[PDB]
Amino acid sequence: FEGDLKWHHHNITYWIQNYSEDLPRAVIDDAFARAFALWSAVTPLTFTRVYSRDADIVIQFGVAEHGDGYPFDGKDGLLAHAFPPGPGIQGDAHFDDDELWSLGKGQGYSLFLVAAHQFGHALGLDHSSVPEALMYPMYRFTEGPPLHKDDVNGIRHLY
Ligand SMILES: O=C1NC(=O)C(c2ccc(Oc3ccccc3)cc2)(N2CCN(c3ncccn3)CC2)C(=O)N1
Ligand SMILES: [Ca+2]
Ligand SMILES: [Ca+2]
Ligand SMILES: [Ca+2]
Ligand SMILES: [Ca+2]
Ligand SMILES: [Ca+2]
Ligand SMILES: [Cl-]
Ligand SMILES: [Cl-]
Ligand SMILES: [Cl-]
Ligand SMILES: [Zn+2]
Ligand SMILES: [Zn+2]
Repeated sequence: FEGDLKWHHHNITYWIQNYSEDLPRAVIDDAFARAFALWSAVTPLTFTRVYSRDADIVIQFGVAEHGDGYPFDGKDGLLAHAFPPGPGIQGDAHFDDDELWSLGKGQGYSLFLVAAHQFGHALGLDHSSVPEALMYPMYRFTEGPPLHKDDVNGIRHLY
């Protein structure tokens, strides 16, 4: 799921197609909004929620096979995936609803942190080799600003 294209515009739009049964819709909406805010905080990018399939980043929760040729694997393992910039499915973010979605310390996975990571992918970032960076391919909950200098350097290099 690695690509070589970046968005040719900075006013990015996203559409929350559906939701997970683990969290209230208001909490989900807010987690996604806060995740995007992390990236717009260090770049000239903006993220506007829309209600149309024409959004750049379409967000959906799915289980096992869900359309694209990359079905989820149930509890744990693959948590989600996002397609790099481009038209159509490109740029979209899919979350495995077989996971226990939560926030903060505790069991389950933070939808906030995972979304922030997935949106990094949706923006064209690849994985980071820095263990403490958000783009590091390993889920670990920790307090503190999600973006590491490496993440900031990486996203600014693109936008
Ligand atoms: O697009 C991706 N990219 C990933 O690296 C992914 C994942 C998604 C989001 C993550 O959030 C995160 C990243 C850094 C710090 C805190 C939280 C961490 C890991 N990991 C999850 C763990 N996954 C893995 N798990 C078990 C066996 C093999 N691989 C590798 C991919 C993922 O689910 N989707
Ligand atoms: Ca900004
Ligand atoms: Ca798209
Ligand atoms: Ca899974
Ligand atoms: Ca779930
Ligand atoms: Ca949790
Ligand atoms: Cl729904
Ligand atoms: Cl926040
Ligand atoms: Cl959190
Ligand atoms: Zn998918
Ligand atoms: Zn990743």
